[PDB]
Amino acid sequence: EVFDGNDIENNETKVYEESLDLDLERSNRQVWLVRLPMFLAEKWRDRNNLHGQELGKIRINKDGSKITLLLNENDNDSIPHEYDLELTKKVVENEYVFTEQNLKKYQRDRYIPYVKTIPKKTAIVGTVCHECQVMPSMNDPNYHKIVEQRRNIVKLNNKERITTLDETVGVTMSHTGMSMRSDNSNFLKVGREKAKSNIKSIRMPKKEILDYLFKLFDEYDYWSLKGLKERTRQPEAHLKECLDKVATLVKKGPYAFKYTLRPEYKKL
Amino acid sequence: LIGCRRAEVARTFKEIQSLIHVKTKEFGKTLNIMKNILRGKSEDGFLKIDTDNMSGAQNLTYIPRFCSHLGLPMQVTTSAEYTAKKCKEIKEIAGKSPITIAVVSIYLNILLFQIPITAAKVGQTLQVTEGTIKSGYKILYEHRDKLVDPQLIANGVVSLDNLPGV
Amino acid sequence: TLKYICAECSSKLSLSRTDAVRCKDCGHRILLKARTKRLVQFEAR
Ligand SMILES: [Zn+2]
Repeated sequence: EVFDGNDIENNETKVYEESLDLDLERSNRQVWLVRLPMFLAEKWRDRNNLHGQELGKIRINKDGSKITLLLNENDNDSIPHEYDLELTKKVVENEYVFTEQNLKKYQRDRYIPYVKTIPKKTAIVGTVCHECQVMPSMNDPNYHKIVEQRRNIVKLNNKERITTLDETVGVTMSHTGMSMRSDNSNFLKVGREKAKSNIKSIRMPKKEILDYLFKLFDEYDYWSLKGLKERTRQPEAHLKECLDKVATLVKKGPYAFKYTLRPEYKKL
Repeated sequence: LIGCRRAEVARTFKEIQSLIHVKTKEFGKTLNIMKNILRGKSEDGFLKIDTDNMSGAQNLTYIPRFCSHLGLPMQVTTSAEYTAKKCKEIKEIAGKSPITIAVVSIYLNILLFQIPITAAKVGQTLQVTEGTIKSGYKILYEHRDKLVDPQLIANGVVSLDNLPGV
Repeated sequence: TLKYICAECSSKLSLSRTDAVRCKDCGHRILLKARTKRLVQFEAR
């Protein structure tokens, strides 16, 4: 949504139904900034999932402020279901969560009334006080699965080797350079699509072509050779043999290299 | 094309047309003019014996390249060269283009050596029409005895009954 | 005319000047000239 800022015309009343001011009443919601491992962030950030379903329970034990995640069994069995939430920052300051939303575009002292502001509907969703990281519990039966997965992260290769052609070497050179095989592809066949067009123009007679030229000069005073020729479908020799008699070309003006009507006929 | 013919290494018109988008009629006119003025320069300057270097057919020089393109063994290539050499004696195909003569000799020896390549694959590789290759094989089936190398069927590497009939 | 031997087939071949230098049995384009028929004297010191 491209828009112009520094509007002293109060155009935002007419072009934006929603208010441009930041909504601030949700800023008191407590937000925990949680960092996730690869598997859990993969299964918790994809948009095809996350239909509002329950993903687990949080147990906060006041004896030592131990915060644990108790995931449900519906997702997987290889991943653990008990995670130790470590608080890397008990108190987090000056960290807020704000939203971005598209608007309703339908219905010294020196200043410049143009600053190129892109307005968006914004609101503080909440305030961040607890920075968290998720580590799986050591005693979980599926923790060794996570250790094996992290070892397999650096073990497997995502790149395959170069493919070596196993057939006879002359068969590979059947298509290369010296080849009977003409290109059946239609890629960049400019000559094929340009030589198929043929503009052929008969010698229809002098009085009719000059009447047609006068009608076209009544339509527009200045004409190019190509434009007039494609408008009348006449050969360039005959068209020139009429145009020099009935008109003239411009050599120096702003409309140069254009055939325009003679000034004897311009008044008519 | 003149340079290829001069070094006994001649390619065909379709090869150079595969490189250069050249119109065939004026290509032939240009080649004829260049041959005329080259013979004139040879007569005016140093004289060169042609000894079959400007030959129109040159069908013996197309067999190894086409056999390489089809990935054929060597003995199929030499048998095809012998066949195409003896195809000149046959008057029924003496007027055919050397490309088609080489292709039908190669296909005859492919069928002779039980090389598992169809006529459609040869036609796709070398752009001789499969009808043309089939007709050439049919018209060379009557002259099986002369075309096939005698010492090959003497040594038993190939036999004349391997060729399918028409 | 002159005797030649292919590089790996080791079959004796006779080549004239107009013949291309290839093996009739191998097609290997490296040929070795045959050893001379004349006797060669080596002083055994
Ligand atoms: Zn050899």
